[PDB]
Order: sequence, then C-alpha cells, then structure tokens
Amino acid sequence: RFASVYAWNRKRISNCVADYSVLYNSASFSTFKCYGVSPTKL
Amino acid sequence: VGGNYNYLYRLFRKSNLKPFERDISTEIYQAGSTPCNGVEGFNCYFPLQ
Repeated sequence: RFASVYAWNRKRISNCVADYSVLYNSASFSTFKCYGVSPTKL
Repeated sequence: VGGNYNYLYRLFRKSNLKPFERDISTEIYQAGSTPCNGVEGFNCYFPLQ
C-alpha cells in the first residue's frame, strides 16, 4: 500500500544498514536516476 | 540554433583515461547488473552524447 499523491509519507531512516546496490540493480525496477550520489556506495 | 550537435563527448564510461589517451568506441557499456546488450533499457548507457 502506497502513500497517495497529496498524502505522502517520507520515512526518516538512520543508524542502520541498507543495500542500495540491490535496490538499484534489480530487474523489477522500471527506472532509476541519482543526484550527486551513486547506489554503488552501499 | 538547432545546436551544434556534431561535436560529441563521453557521458558514460567504465574507466579513467591515461594522459593523451583517446577512446572513440561507440559500444554500449553496462552500468549495473543487467547485460543490457544493444539496448539502453535498464542499467546501461550508450557512452557518447
């Protein structure tokens, strides 16, 4: 279930581990672009 | 006005050049895990712009 347009939900995340390489690379994703960062960092 | 798009630059590449090295390849190279061969569908780029 997703936040709707005009009912957004921006979750703050900290002091943890995440794999942005997987988040980026998986074939299930339709599109991806970064702004000053790279998913290969994590 | 239409733009002098006859001049090109490398937008995406896999490795750094050595001094005075030139690389004129038009091969599509992968950015991520998908082979993405002959396409720009997902996780790759045509390196020139």
